Amino acid sequence: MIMPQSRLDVADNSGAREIMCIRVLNSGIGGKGLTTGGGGNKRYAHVGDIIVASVKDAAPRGAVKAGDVVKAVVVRTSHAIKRADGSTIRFDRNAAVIINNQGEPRGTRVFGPVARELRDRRFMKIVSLAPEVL
Amino acid sequence: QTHIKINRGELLRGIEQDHTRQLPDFRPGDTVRVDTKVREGNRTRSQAFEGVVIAINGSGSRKSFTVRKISFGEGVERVFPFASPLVNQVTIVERGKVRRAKLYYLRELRGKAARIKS
Amino acid sequence: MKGILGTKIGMTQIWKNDRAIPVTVVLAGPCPIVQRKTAQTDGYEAVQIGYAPKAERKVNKPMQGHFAKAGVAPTRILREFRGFAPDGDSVNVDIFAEGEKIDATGTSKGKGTQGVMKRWNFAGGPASHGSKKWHRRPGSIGQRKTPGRVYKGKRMAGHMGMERVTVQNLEVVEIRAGENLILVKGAIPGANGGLVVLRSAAKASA
Amino acid sequence: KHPVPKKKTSKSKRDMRRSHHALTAPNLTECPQCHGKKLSHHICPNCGYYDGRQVLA
Amino acid sequence: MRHGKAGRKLNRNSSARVALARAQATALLREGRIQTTLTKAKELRPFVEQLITTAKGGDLHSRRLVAQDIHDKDVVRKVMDEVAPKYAERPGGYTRILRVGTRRGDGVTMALIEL
RNA sequence: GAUGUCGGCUCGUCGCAUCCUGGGGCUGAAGAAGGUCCCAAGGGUUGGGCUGUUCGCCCAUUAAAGCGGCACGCGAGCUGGGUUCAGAACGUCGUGAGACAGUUCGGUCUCUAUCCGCUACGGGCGCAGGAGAAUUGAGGGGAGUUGCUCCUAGUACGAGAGGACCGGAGUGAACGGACCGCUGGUCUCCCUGCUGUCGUACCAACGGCACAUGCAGGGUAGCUAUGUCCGGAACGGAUAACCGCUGAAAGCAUCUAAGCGGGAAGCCAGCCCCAAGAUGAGUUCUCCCACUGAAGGUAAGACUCCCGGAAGACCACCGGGUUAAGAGGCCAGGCGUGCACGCAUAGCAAUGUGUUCAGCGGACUGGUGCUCAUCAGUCGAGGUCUUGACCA
RNA sequence: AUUCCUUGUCGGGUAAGUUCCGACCUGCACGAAAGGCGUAACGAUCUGGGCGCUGUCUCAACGAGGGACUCGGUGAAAUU
RNA sequence: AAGGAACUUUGCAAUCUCACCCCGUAACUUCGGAAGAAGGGGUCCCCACGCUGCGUGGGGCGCAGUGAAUAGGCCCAG
Ligand SMILES: CC[C@H]1OC(=O)/C=C/[C@H](C)[C@@H](O[C@@H]2O[C@H](C)C[C@H](N(C)C)[C@H]2O)[C@@H](C)C[C@@H](C)C(=O)/C=C/[C@H]2O[C@@H]2[C@@H]1CO[C@@H]1O[C@H](C)[C@@H](O)[C@@H](OC)[C@H]1OC
Ligand SMILES: [Ca+2]
Ligand SMILES: [Ca+2]
Ligand SMILES: [Ca+2]
Ligand SMILES: [K+]
Ligand SMILES: [Mg+2]
Ligand SMILES: [Mg+2]
Ligand SMILES: [Mg+2]
Ligand SMILES: [Mg+2]
Ligand SMILES: [Mg+2]
Ligand SMILES: [Mg+2]
Ligand SMILES: [Mg+2]
Ligand SMILES: [Mg+2]
Ligand SMILES: [Mg+2]
Ligand SMILES: [Mg+2]
Ligand SMILES: [Mg+2]
Ligand SMILES: [Mg+2]
Ligand SMILES: [Mg+2]
Ligand SMILES: [Mg+2]
Ligand SMILES: [Mg+2]
Ligand SMILES: [Mg+2]
Ligand SMILES: [Mg+2]
Ligand SMILES: [Mg+2]
Ligand SMILES: [Mg+2]
Ligand SMILES: [Mg+2]
Ligand SMILES: [Mg+2]
Ligand SMILES: [Mg+2]
Ligand SMILES: [Mg+2]
Ligand SMILES: [Mg+2]
Ligand SMILES: [Mg+2]
Ligand SMILES: [Mg+2]
Ligand SMILES: [Mg+2]
Ligand SMILES: [Mg+2]
Ligand SMILES: [Mg+2]
Ligand SMILES: [Mg+2]
Ligand SMILES: [Mg+2]
Ligand SMILES: [Mg+2]
Ligand SMILES: [Mg+2]
Ligand SMILES: [Mg+2]
Ligand SMILES: [Mg+2]
Ligand SMILES: [Mg+2]
Ligand SMILES: [Mg+2]
Ligand SMILES: [Mg+2]
Ligand SMILES: [Mg+2]
Ligand SMILES: [Mg+2]
Ligand SMILES: [Mg+2]
Ligand SMILES: [Mg+2]
Ligand SMILES: [Mg+2]
Ligand SMILES: [Mg+2]
Ligand SMILES: [Mg+2]
Ligand SMILES: [Mg+2]
Ligand SMILES: [Mg+2]
Ligand SMILES: [Mg+2]
Ligand SMILES: [Mg+2]
Ligand SMILES: [Mg+2]
Ligand SMILES: [Mg+2]
Ligand SMILES: [Mg+2]
Ligand SMILES: [Mg+2]
Ligand SMILES: [Mg+2]
Ligand SMILES: [Mg+2]
Ligand SMILES: [Mg+2]
Ligand SMILES: [Mg+2]
Ligand SMILES: [Mg+2]
Ligand SMILES: [Mg+2]
Ligand SMILES: [Mg+2]
Ligand SMILES: [Mg+2]
Ligand SMILES: [Mg+2]
Ligand SMILES: [Mg+2]
Ligand SMILES: [Mg+2]
Ligand SMILES: [Mg+2]
Ligand SMILES: [Mg+2]
Ligand SMILES: [Mg+2]
Ligand SMILES: [Mg+2]
Ligand SMILES: [Mg+2]
Ligand SMILES: [Mg+2]
Ligand SMILES: [Mg+2]
Ligand SMILES: [Mg+2]
Ligand SMILES: [Mg+2]
Ligand SMILES: [Mg+2]
Ligand SMILES: [Mg+2]
Ligand SMILES: [Mg+2]
Ligand SMILES: [Mg+2]
Ligand SMILES: [Mg+2]
Ligand SMILES: [Mg+2]
Ligand SMILES: [Mg+2]
Ligand SMILES: [Mg+2]
Ligand SMILES: [Mg+2]
Ligand SMILES: [Mg+2]
Ligand SMILES: [Mg+2]
Ligand SMILES: [Mg+2]
Ligand SMILES: [Mg+2]
Ligand SMILES: [Mg+2]
Repeated sequence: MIMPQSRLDVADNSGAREIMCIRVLNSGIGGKGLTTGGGGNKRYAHVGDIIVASVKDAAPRGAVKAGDVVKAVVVRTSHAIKRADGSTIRFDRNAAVIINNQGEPRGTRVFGPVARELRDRRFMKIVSLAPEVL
Repeated sequence: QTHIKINRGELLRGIEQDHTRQLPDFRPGDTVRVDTKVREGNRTRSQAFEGVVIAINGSGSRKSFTVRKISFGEGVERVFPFASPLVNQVTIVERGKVRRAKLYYLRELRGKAARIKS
Repeated sequence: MKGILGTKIGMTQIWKNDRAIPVTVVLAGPCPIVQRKTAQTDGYEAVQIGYAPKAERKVNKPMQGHFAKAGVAPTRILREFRGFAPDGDSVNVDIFAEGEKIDATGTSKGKGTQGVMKRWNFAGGPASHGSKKWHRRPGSIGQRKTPGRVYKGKRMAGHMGMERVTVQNLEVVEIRAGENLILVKGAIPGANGGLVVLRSAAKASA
Repeated sequence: KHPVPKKKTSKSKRDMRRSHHALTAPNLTECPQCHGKKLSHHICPNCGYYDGRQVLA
Repeated sequence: MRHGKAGRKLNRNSSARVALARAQATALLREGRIQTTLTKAKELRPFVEQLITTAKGGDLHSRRLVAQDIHDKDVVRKVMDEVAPKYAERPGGYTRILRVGTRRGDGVTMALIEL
């Protein structure tokens, strides 16, 4: 449950370190890079959901500067996330990893763990930079 | 309504012992939940989760425990149904001395010296 | 066509091939075939059928004659199923299978007189910026002179719940045949202990 | 604001509200022990019985 | 709505509906029977009835549990030493209600609660 | 002798000159993507910055971000930013008092619904005897949105780049119904911790007040969403624009002049809910019978009264009422809190340890005749006539 | 607080700024005790932004108490 | 719950902060002030030691020690 205005933390070494949401999309990877669409009224981002976001606060030196409109994917909800077995996960803090219109990450590494759902949701290479799934 | 004379809980208990699994006694010790991640292809990966246990909940096929770890500098909790087929088994790293049944207060202590006893 | 009656026992957790699946448990107890109604005699095709047993001191003489006509120890409840033309009596076992979709009808747990925010999802008013009707209340109800009235079928505070409700296409997780139990994926309308009618899917979903 | 009634009500129309103000007679019963007067599932007020004496009177 | 709540507001707040039932329980045990509104008697029953099952314990713990609801040391000794031992045969039927007439100031049906 | 004004909010409902989706003709229509006209009003039509704004510009998305009507819909429904009462200021006009549809800061929006309309719920009578139950469905309401991906298929088409219709499968969004197993919320006294003070003579141990819980920490049932399950349909019939078959008025040609087939998110039906006050009052099963003198005792059956209820403002509805487990208590179990009091021990003590997975206990599952459902009263049939048939 | 045209033009802040800050000046219609420009401190003054925190909101829920409901007692009003 | 002004004319309302001790505090200034700037730390119980209820130390319990009540939200710019 991310919605616009909600700041997130950034899980990558691309220069940004603090993005504010600005839009919640409903698209994903689909053989031509990112799909468009899903409708235009979905109101909460879950892990594995793409969002758009302004880059409020960024590290000097580094590939993404403040004010940049950006398409991150969220990797860490404080909101709980449930599995088909019945397992639940929750992380203490909300965080996302900025990407580009192929879905590839923009930094050279991910920081902290990432939800296993990104593997379902086909972000095959953000999972690769990730120290742990779960 | 429909006032059949019947023991309701007994009928619930009887379609539920078949989905109940008993675990080693713990309270909030420390724990290795050696578990299963078959989401990795058609093959079965194994992973393990080790942290302080902060809650027991429910009864019968509804029992769950809440463990709480810190991976890579970011606090994480997780909730395991005892009779989940993705919980292979559980064992106690080390017993802890505590005065509650919950430990929610541990969430905002989040630091090395703010740690469960013995 | 196929149907039977039962009581709503409760809702628990259960695994099937390693995926948790909430289930409502229903007692689909044996159902005697009381009255049997043909179009040739009664102008339409259906079968009457009964459920909770009832001690005969508690029974009307006319109802005793109705059950005695067929030869059935009297039951507290009776219902009809159109098109269902069985033979013998109606056990849970024989007429359902693992994995049929089936419609599940029951009587909604009833919630009294409710406001428009609960009964109909109204927005209700701002809770600040000075405004009595600080929530809860319906707003405008009409236009003005040249509609002249308020609309029929309008939406306003009323008796919410306590209604008949079908739920389409619930899945049959398990049949424990001998005990007359039946597990069913998801949530049947009603309350524990209540009457429920399990029936074929009304829609032949492809 | 301030709703107020529009015309006076007719004697006919007001009396047919009151169509429902009829008091229900108590269903009284005869005390098997005292002389008479008793209200059901209650003590007999005169003698005090409710199978023997209860209240003092 | 209230699909399974038990208990009564007695057009009274939390602090009072206890200090009622404590004060009424003290009088029933101090008097054997009392006469009160039919409703307060219906709520008074299970509280006093549980309270004397506490005293059927005999030991000091049960005495001090009774003491935290009943602050008159005499009635405490009466229930603890006189009545509860008298009832130690008695699977819980320790109270009955009769309901008397109907009063005249407010027209409220009233009733007896006795042992 | 008063029809309250802009804008916002809240509720909707209607037109179609259709923004999306659906079906068609022509195209300077290869495909793909479009243009434009015809039919189509079922449903859908996003969140934000600036401004009182309506409009409009921008942000970021969308299938789409339609136009209007309903006193420029809606102030006995709410605001009160704009404006249009007194104060005050600037600019400008006026010698002045004062002044403009110029700006600017401030500035009382009136507890009780009588009738109709509307949402829910009863009472009466009616429905040619008095009753307990099961129902047909006249008729009426609800619902109706859409994307993305995959197979067909890198196929038809196209120099290439690109790249389909048709048919089939999967997964969402928003909406809605139900539900509480799951994840959480709350659970005003169910459990525990804590401070000041007052009390139970003192110690120990407890109670009150500090909120209408003193504060904190958890929390069962219930209720609840952000939580979960299900849905929108498939098939059919008649159609719109349109597409065709047989074919004349004209030995040609023509979808038409008789006639006939196809053809939409629309119409009717199918899905869910109400429904015989459908006064046209329907059908079926079962019961009580033919009493006495419009009545009165009674049958079948109900009600009144009590004890309760996942029913509920009241009524109504369901269950139990001694041939009784209905509710409470009591027993056992669950679940919640988290190891009681007392005693012993260790320590100068604060405290620690043991006895003790202890103690305590709302609403949960059963069992149990300890409590109360005692006694009893009040109602409630004798069935109109006419015509037809069939047996008397 | 004066500017009609006007959301003047550039820049700042914002993802986006008719508001606001800074320049510019073409001042409809500033201007020197109806005082002109400045000023630290002061302000229940007015205007714009930021941090913190929040049921203000997405989008409402559950709980409490006082009314609203029921019964016994007393029993109005505007209006017609 | 997750979110945190997305509400709105306006953060209006309602949070937040809160008392005393210690450390530390900017532009700018009429050299007084801005200033309680901002910020960070302490707060209970026992014992021993020094001093005139403090202080130094050691130990103890709780999620928490102005343990409940009274008792600032702050900053930049006009
Ligand atoms: C807020 C409550 C008070 O309502 C008003 O102020 C004004 C109400 C209405 C709306 C308005 O009518 C409107 O007029 C417009 C010009 C036209 C309009 N359209 C229909 C076209 C019409 O709607 C009035 C001018 C007309 C009339 C009734 C009247 O003059 C009323 C006088 C006031 O008493 C009342 C009320 C009592 O509250 C008072 O409040 C004070 C502060 C307290 O001290 C109280 O005790 C002393 C009490 O003082 C009396
Ligand atoms: Ca009325
Ligand atoms: Ca009254
Ligand atoms: Ca929170
Ligand atoms: K439960
Ligand atoms: Mg039972
Ligand atoms: Mg602890
Ligand atoms: Mg209810
Ligand atoms: Mg609201
Ligand atoms: Mg009219
Ligand atoms: Mg008005
Ligand atoms: Mg009262
Ligand atoms: Mg006496
Ligand atoms: Mg006991
Ligand atoms: Mg108690
Ligand atoms: Mg007039
Ligand atoms: Mg008027
Ligand atoms: Mg005007
Ligand atoms: Mg048209
Ligand atoms: Mg088209
Ligand atoms: Mg094309
Ligand atoms: Mg918009
Ligand atoms: Mg409109
Ligand atoms: Mg006009
Ligand atoms: Mg208007
Ligand atoms: Mg009006
Ligand atoms: Mg104003
Ligand atoms: Mg002049
Ligand atoms: Mg003011
Ligand atoms: Mg004002
Ligand atoms: Mg009011
Ligand atoms: Mg009032
Ligand atoms: Mg007839
Ligand atoms: Mg009849
Ligand atoms: Mg019909
Ligand atoms: Mg009609
Ligand atoms: Mg192939
Ligand atoms: Mg292929
Ligand atoms: Mg080719
Ligand atoms: Mg297709
Ligand atoms: Mg939903
Ligand atoms: Mg709903
Ligand atoms: Mg819960
Ligand atoms: Mg308490
Ligand atoms: Mg003491
Ligand atoms: Mg104590
Ligand atoms: Mg006192
Ligand atoms: Mg006092
Ligand atoms: Mg307080
Ligand atoms: Mg609490
Ligand atoms: Mg032809
Ligand atoms: Mg045709
Ligand atoms: Mg056809
Ligand atoms: Mg069709
Ligand atoms: Mg469709
Ligand atoms: Mg008739
Ligand atoms: Mg008669
Ligand atoms: Mg009888
Ligand atoms: Mg009843
Ligand atoms: Mg009964
Ligand atoms: Mg008896
Ligand atoms: Mg028995
Ligand atoms: Mg127990
Ligand atoms: Mg010692
Ligand atoms: Mg019980
Ligand atoms: Mg201007
Ligand atoms: Mg800029
Ligand atoms: Mg600008
Ligand atoms: Mg604004
Ligand atoms: Mg303004
Ligand atoms: Mg300027
Ligand atoms: Mg001047
Ligand atoms: Mg001058
Ligand atoms: Mg001056
Ligand atoms: Mg100046
Ligand atoms: Mg002043
Ligand atoms: Mg400000
Ligand atoms: Mg802003
Ligand atoms: Mg409520
Ligand atoms: Mg009087
Ligand atoms: Mg008068
Ligand atoms: Mg924040
Ligand atoms: Mg807005
Ligand atoms: Mg805003
Ligand atoms: Mg203002
Ligand atoms: Mg304020
Ligand atoms: Mg200096
Ligand atoms: Mg200085
Ligand atoms: Mg200042
Ligand atoms: Mg500690
Ligand atoms: Mg501390
Ligand atoms: Mg305090």
